[PDB]
Amino acid sequence: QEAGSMAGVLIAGPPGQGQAKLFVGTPIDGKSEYFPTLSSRRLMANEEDADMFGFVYQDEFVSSQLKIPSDTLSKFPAFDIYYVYSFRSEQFVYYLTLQLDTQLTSPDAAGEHFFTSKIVRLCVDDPKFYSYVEFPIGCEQAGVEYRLVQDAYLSRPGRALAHQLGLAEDEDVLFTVFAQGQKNRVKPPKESALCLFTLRAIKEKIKERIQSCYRGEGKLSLPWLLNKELGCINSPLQIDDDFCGQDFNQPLGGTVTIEGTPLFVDKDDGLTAVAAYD
Amino acid sequence: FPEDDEPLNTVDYHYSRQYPVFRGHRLDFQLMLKIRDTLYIAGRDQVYTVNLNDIPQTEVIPSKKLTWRSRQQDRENCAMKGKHKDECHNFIKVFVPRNDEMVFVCGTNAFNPMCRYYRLSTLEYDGEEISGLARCPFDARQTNVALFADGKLYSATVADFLASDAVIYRSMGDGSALRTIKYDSKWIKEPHFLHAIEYGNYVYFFFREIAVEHNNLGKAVYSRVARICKNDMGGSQRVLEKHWTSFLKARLNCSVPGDSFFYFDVLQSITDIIQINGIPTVIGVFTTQLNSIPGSAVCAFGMDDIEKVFKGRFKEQKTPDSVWTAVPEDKVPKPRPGCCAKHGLAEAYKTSIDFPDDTLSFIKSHPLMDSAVPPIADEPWFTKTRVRYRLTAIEVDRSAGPYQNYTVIFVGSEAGVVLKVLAKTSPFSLNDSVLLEEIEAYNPAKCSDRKVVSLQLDRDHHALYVAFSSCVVRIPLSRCERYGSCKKSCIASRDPYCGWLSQGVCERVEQDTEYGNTAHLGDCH
Amino acid sequence: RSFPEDDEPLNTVDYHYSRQYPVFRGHRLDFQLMLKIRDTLYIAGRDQVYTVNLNDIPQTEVIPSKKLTWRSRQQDRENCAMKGKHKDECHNFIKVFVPRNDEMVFVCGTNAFNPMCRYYRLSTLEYDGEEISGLARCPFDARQTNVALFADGKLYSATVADFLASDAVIYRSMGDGSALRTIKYDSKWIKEPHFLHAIEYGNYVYFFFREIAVEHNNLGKAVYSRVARICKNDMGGSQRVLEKHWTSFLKARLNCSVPGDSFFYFDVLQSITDIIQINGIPTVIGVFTTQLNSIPGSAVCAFGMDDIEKVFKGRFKEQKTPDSVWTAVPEDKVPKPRPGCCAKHGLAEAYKTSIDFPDDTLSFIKSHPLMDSAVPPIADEPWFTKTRVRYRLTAIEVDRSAGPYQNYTVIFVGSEAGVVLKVLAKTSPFSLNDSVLLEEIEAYNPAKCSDRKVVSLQLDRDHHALYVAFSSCVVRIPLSRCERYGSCKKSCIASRDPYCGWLSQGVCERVEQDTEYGNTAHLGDCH
Ligand SMILES: *[C@@H]1O[C@H](CO)[C@@H](O[C@@H]2O[C@H](CO)[C@@H](O)[C@H](O)[C@H]2NC(C)=O)[C@H](O)[C@H]1NC(C)=O
Ligand SMILES: *[C@@H]1O[C@H](CO)[C@@H](O[C@@H]2O[C@H](CO)[C@@H](O)[C@H](O)[C@H]2NC(C)=O)[C@H](O)[C@H]1NC(C)=O
Ligand SMILES: *[C@@H]1O[C@H](CO)[C@@H](O[C@@H]2O[C@H](CO)[C@@H](O)[C@H](O)[C@H]2NC(C)=O)[C@H](O)[C@H]1NC(C)=O
Ligand SMILES: *[C@@H]1O[C@H](CO)[C@@H](O[C@@H]2O[C@H](CO)[C@@H](O)[C@H](O)[C@H]2NC(C)=O)[C@H](O)[C@H]1NC(C)=O
Repeated sequence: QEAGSMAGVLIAGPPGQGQAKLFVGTPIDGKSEYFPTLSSRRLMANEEDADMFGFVYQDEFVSSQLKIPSDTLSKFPAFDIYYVYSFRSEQFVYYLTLQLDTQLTSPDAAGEHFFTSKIVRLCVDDPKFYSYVEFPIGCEQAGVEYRLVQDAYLSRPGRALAHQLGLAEDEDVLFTVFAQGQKNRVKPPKESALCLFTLRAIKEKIKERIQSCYRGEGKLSLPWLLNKELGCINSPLQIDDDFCGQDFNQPLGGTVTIEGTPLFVDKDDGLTAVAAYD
Repeated sequence: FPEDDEPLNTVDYHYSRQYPVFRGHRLDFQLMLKIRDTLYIAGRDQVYTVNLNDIPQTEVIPSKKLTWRSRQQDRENCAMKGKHKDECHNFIKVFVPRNDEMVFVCGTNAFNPMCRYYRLSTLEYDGEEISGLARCPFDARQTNVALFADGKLYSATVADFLASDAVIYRSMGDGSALRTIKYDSKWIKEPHFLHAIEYGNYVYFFFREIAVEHNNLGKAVYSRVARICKNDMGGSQRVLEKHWTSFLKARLNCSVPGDSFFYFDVLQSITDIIQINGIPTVIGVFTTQLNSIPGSAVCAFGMDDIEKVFKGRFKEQKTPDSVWTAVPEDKVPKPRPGCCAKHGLAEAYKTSIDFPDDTLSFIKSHPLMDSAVPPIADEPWFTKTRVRYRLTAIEVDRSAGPYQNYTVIFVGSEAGVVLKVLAKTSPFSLNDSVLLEEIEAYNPAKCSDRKVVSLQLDRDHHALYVAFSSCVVRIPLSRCERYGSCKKSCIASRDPYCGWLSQGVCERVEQDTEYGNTAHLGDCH
Repeated sequence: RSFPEDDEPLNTVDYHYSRQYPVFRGHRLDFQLMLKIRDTLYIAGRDQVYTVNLNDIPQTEVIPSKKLTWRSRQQDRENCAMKGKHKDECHNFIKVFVPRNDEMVFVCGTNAFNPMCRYYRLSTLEYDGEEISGLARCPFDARQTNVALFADGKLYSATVADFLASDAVIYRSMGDGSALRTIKYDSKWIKEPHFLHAIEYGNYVYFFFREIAVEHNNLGKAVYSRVARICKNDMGGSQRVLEKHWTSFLKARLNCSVPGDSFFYFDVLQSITDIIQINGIPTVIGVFTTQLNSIPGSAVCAFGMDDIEKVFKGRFKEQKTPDSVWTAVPEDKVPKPRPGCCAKHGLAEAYKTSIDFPDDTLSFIKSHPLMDSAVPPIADEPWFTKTRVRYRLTAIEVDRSAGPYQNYTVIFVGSEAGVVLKVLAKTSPFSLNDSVLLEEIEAYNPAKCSDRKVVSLQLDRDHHALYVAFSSCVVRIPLSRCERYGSCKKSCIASRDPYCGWLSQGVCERVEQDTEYGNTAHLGDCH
């Protein structure tokens, strides 16, 4: 019944043809059998058609879908993914989600559940949903924690902040707003910050954790999506920047929270929305 | 608590290398099936035939051969996936004949499982390839089951290269693709499947898994018996869409009595339905947990006692931190969950999609019965506990003995030893089970890890083909010559396959296998 | 990381090799316990307690120096026959022998299932004084175990109280106070236990036993290893809750496990040691097996006093519903003061006696007498195991300072089948790689003794000997056997026996050596 927990973008395919894929993420309130928490459904020019909102790849085993495991809801009852922002960048689509922490929260649903903000990224050209990847995000300034994501806007920084960061004129930037802490979410505390993440530094820390996996170090770490502590399998494959996953080493877990550059803090009258341009 | 039996006769290495072995680069044995008077051996890249009428010479020489190696790009995708070259080979893991001409074959295909149809007459690849997903394992080292009943194929394996989703999957029929709930730890959590059997309206399954009733301690392994309706078509749109609606499972009770009942809960292998003393039984081989004191037992159940459990009371966990307890008789929703549509307590239902939401959503969160299945005659039939090695392969001859009223069980081992045991089944049969022979059956020269994998009874040639990981050894059922002239040694062995003749030699089939009296018998040296 | 295997004995000693050892017998000997003071070993059996001078080197048989004679009276014998116990049982089996001071010894017998206690002088084993009632101080049956010990003038017993053998109790009496006891027939405090040992430490007395557990109730009827605790100064509860009953009675569980994916617990305790200084920290060392109806396995785990003490300041354990799983008592629900803390110490220091405890705290420890936490071992895995064999380990005894430099621990354990294992134990990270089973000896003497079950042991360091007790005979067994290797330089040092050493004279004598590794580097085969 809440709004604002759903987000997505439309991506019309090659012109002339009536299809437009549409990547949508939403919470499901534990009804994992009925509704996927994240899918890649299809669009058609004739609105009455029954193939509307149908997954762009479907078979009995993996689909352009992503159901919450019936296991994870049993280990902790009202777990859910709220989907704040989503933006198209390069040949991918990113989401900024906020999930219930599988760690800092005991299975007991007393009401002390903590949360963890995370970016997520897929490929537009990933029908089986192999390219999935998920890193926590946040920032700090003067030892004040800000880890409750609130809003985000993808903007081209124009010419000033570009040369300030060493980015080319076509590279984009994401401004963000984080609330203090990891507690409560339904009514976060006022203290909020406007932090900055470079699209570069995110594509880097990705090619860095998925290059670190295809070498066999560590393991994929998504305690809610994977359950069994699978290890990072070794592999003689050379990762690009535009590597869209394969049937192993996915969905891939983020180990170190990407830190952002703080630009502004307000400790009295809380921040809510954000946008930018040049 | 009992004690290890003493083998009446020991066959050591010197007395056993006089037995033929099969080979054909190595072999890497996987499974074996007996059809008519032919035995089929499936391994890496190869499937071999041995004609059971040809008395073997130094070696067992294969007659016909089937070959099905993994494709080239499959051999290189496997390398990119990080798996080693020795593993990237086509290990045949499924071999079930559909009719009396054609045989369903599946291979690992270097962690890219596919399935095919071969003809028995020729072993030729005829037709086109089918996908082996959810049907054949990715790893060769994993366990799996595969069976055909009434048109449709009942598989049971892992479905993904990463080895997370274990599923029971019916397809290859006129109906749809039904399956188990992925990741649902209450239904199945990290299992190793071992067998399956059709009986009545149900396909009964046998496997091991981590137990959820002994979670308030270590990661124990409990031996389970599950069942499914044959005519299940899945659930309605709300509950159990495309999923089984007939999934009940029970626990197996392999108990040494006493003040602290001692349980064996790791299932190693089991047989098909065998008529023992008039009633259909299944005979299985149980060990203890890995991080425990090595111990092994053979428990036997009956189809009756399996069925009785499932009409009994269901098991529920009232609250997260409470003990698994019974479901009230009033809370069992109508119709009887597990019962098959058009039969018994649900005959007012045309299909399994007609079932109420409360009956469906009950079996999805109480798939585990309460009761445990009793083993016939309380304690196990045989135990061997003091020794360093664990038990494995089982095989049974229901009609052993000159009168065919004696149950002789043949069991494998880890350290290449095989035990032949005359089992005490009924009360009026013996005082207890007696360990007839201990045969070391591993041939150091012709073979290499010496693990017996399975066995297959060749009752028509008085033999048993013991299977190892790289060799297969043809072992006669009786070394009656080891005794020969010595009538003392002979009938004192109580082996029903041997005996004493009036010609004055110990041969095969006058004997006394029941008590075994040493009366009126002299003393050879 | 997985499951241990049976260590291979570096040297074995068969019956022929140990019939060359002096023995002790006597009318059948019915040994129960021994004790060493100074240079004298008191041995208690049927009707009799013998003394043996330990300076006297035995020739062919250990002969007794003095002895103490005390048989059951005629009336006691007929009542014991009238009660319907066999005449072989209606004797006076000595079961308690505990010096109070340096002259007197508190001596109790079974007295044909009518327990009586007396005082004797030590020097002369002379009945000086009068009879004290032995009730709930000495058992009725000589097959039952019992614990007895004096501490600050008060006698701390542990046994069964009735002929019918149903009232397992822990008792204090004969003091300057009066008579505290556990609750009779209370399947919560203690349920059909077999008591093994007790020790006095700090403000409390700790007990070690085995009993029917209550956390393992969902499967079968199984026995766990417990460690209990009572205050020395405990005076009893008020007139409403625990009047004349213990108030500081806390018990916890002993975790003797093998780590893995599926932990394997040895839960049945067979014997234990007194407090021993093992490498800096005070230690106790226990011998643990598996259940009766089980595949015989035996283990020796060792715990620390710091680790026991911790579990009692830790959380309590409760069971919410009778059909719910045992649970941790919440911190904010413990009353005040801290139940099980002794009056006038730490937390009850605003309390003069234990009769001043609140009804909040008295009724809590009356129904929550078991701790939640278990006592872990040191090194978190047993110090030695024995599984693949058909017997069980019984008696335990240690040498806290073995070797030329005395920085190595050796442990001596008995067995049912009349075998005794000598283990050099690993006690610290920097020691050996694992604990190495040195010698395995068959001490039992079939021709001279008789079921051959070894009962208790006792180290006699000064004479380099371990006396080894059975039910029908006691055997005097020299520790080392350096003579068995003689001149074979290899054998002497690769046996790694810290007692044995290699000398310039070219022979293996007691106390040059290398017990650390045992390099048979530069050494040749002896024939
Ligand atoms: C496993 O099997 C044993 C063997 O029968 C069961 O033990 C008996 O259970 C009945 C049930 O009323 C008792 O009356 C008997 O007294 C038990 N046997 C003995 C020797 O006491 C045991 O209950 C079974 N356990 C499970 C979980 O099924
Ligand atoms: C298995 O069959 C044998 C042979 O019929 C049984 O042993 C015979 O029993 C008959 C009648 O019961 C006797 O007259 C013979 O003297 C027996 N012969 C021998 C060699 O023992 C045996 O009892 C049967 N066992 C069972 C369990 O039915
Ligand atoms: C018995 O002792 C073992 C040995 O330490 C315990 O195993 C550890 O348990 C703790 C918490 O219980 C874990 O954090 C460690 O990871 C365990 N260690 C290993 C090596 O696995 C065991 O839990 C103890 N059990 C009881 C009931 O006290
Ligand atoms: C126990 O004491 C022995 C003897 O003092 C120690 O072993 C010797 O240590 C010295 C000094 O490091 C070495 O030079 C010798 O080579 C060692 N000889 C032998 C026979 O061990 C030993 O290190 C001590 N152990 C501990 C744990 O302190």
